Order: sequence, then C-alpha cells, then structure tokens
Amino acid sequence: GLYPSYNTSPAAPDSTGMQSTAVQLAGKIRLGWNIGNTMEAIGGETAWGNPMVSNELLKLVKDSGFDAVRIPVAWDQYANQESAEISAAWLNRVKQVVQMAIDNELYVLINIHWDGGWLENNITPAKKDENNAKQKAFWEQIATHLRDFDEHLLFAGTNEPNAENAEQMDVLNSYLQTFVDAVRSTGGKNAYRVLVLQGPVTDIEKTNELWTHMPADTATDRLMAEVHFYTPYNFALMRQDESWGKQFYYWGEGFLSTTDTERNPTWGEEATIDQLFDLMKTKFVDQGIPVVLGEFSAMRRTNLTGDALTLHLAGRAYYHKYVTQQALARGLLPFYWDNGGNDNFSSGIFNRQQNTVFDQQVLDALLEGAGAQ
Repeated sequence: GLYPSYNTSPAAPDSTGMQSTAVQLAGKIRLGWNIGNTMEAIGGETAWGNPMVSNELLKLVKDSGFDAVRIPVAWDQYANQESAEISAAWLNRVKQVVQMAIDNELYVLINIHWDGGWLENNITPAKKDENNAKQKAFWEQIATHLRDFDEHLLFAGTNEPNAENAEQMDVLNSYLQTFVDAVRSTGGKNAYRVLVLQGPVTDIEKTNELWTHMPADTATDRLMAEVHFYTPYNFALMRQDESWGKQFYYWGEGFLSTTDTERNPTWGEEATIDQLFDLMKTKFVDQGIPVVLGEFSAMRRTNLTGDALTLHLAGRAYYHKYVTQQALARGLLPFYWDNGGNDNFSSGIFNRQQNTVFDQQVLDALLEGAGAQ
C-alpha cells in the first residue's frame, strides 16, 4: 500500500452505549451548531480568527438550546505526507474537544472538511487510488483514536465532495465506501457507530440526480445522508452583484421591500425550499434514512443601513426559522453554519472572544423553528 496500516489495535465489537438505530438517534437531534472556521482552519485552529474551542463555548452552545455540534476538522496539514501519519498532538486535541462536547451532553459530528482540497476538489479517476489510500489511513487513525466514545459521537466521511457527473459520483461512492470500511475495521464501538455520508457537492438537486446507493455496511441501520443548503445563494452568501445576477437583501413573504424591489428575490422563496427538501424526504427519509442538513445560514448584511437593514435582519431571521422548521417537518436535521464572525458578511451568532450571544434575533428564530421557543 501507499501508506502503512493504522488499524493497529482493532477491538472486539462493542454495542454498549450504541443501542440507537440511525432513525432513533436522529429523533434526538432537532438543532445543531457548526464550530465553523475553527478546527478546520488552514494554518491552525486560530488561523481564521476564532479562539481555540473551549468548554465555555460548548456549555454556551448547549445552554442556548442546541442539541448537537458539527465540528469541521482539518487533517492533511497535520499529517506526514510520506506516511499519512496524523500528528498525535492533533489527534489528542480533537479527542479533547469531542470529550468537552460530550461532557456538555451534546451530540457531535466530526468530519474531514474541505481540508485544503486534497479530496474535496479531487473527485476524479486520476486521484481515486491515492485519495482512497489517504482516506483509509486518515479514517483508521481518527476512528482508532476516538473509538471509545458512545453514540453521542458520529462521523462524517467528507464535507462537500465536488462530484458534478456520474463519473465523479462513482469516485465519490468509492471514497465513501473506504470511509465506512476504515471505521468499521477498527472495531469496538466503531462496529456500531452512526456514520454520515455526503451527497455530491452536498447539493440537493445533484444528489437527487446522481446518488444511487449507500455504501455497504457490516452494521445495520447505522447510516445517514448529508446535504447542505444555501438556496438562494443570492440571499444567503453573495457579497457583490454579478453580470448574471444581483444580491438579495430581503427574503420571506411579508419581509419584502416595497421601495428597493430589485433587492427582493426573483427565485428561491418558500415554495422552492419546500420543493427541495421534499426531494430528500422522498429519496432518503421515507426510505428509513435520516438526512443531516449539515450546513446552512444566510449571512448578516450589516453594510446596509436604516429601514433596509431592519427589513434585511427581520427576513434573515425568518429565513433561518423557515429553513429550520421546514427541514425538521421533512426529517432533515438542521445544523446552522456559524463562522464565528460578528461583522459584515458573517454568520457567528456567538461572540466567541467573550462567550456571549451576539445575535439573539437569529438564535430566537432557530429555536422557534425547532419548536424550542
């Protein structure tokens, strides 16, 4: 093999604290929070402006009404490029963060994120073999090191794998199978752990078009699918007008501008959100496969001013409430994308520097959406 085996201590299978099926575990999660721009940051945990994950942050996330965290994690930059050995200090750091989250009674989804793109931007026949070898080596290590956590810990094999056609989807299916095999090979509680597999680009329409099967699993009923959501992009993330379209500042029936109508959406309103989520209910949920809505948020436009800003913030809160509520009604588990920022074009709802709530308006909307307030 390209790399040595990192399945060095496989353990007898253990179902202790692993008694929930995927469907049962999904029923315990109504609202999640991503620790964005932190453990996945290129250059290190603080490189993208957030503090190291703290117990105080995880206590505040739980106390604020979240049931779960999604923890984007980088790995490649911590690995020896000859051996694929991940730094012991980094594996211990991730284990410490998982332990703190579980100490605060959160469910935890750990992934390999974009991670500088080694996998994510390389869903190609040319990279298939070398990426399967690194996927296997990395997951053997991650799974071995985190093997003793109970079913509060879930694994997600990839983030937003760039598969745009059937040929790339076949490569992605292989990367997902490698993930499952590697985790299961380590035994112990990893014989039973719920694993989460990503649709192509985590895009609902591409998933609907290209996805055909889950990986084979030695476990039964321990898999979930994952999609993300930024629809409509013009509202949620777009930071400048383009030749092909304009930023929307406003979203939601009864949160639309009567004055600057050109900043209201021309597509991607409530009916489209329902339509897209129904595709996933049809394909996955109503076939007994829960869906993790692993990443969604519409960024704050604090570069607006006055009545326009007020109207923007009211429709942004409504967008988050609507997405959360409509996801849950259709069996998608909503995980809010928080990049930690509190300035323009950001998504942090907490002030991470001081462990306080920065944006109670969006927090309230998420909790109302979840039926929590």
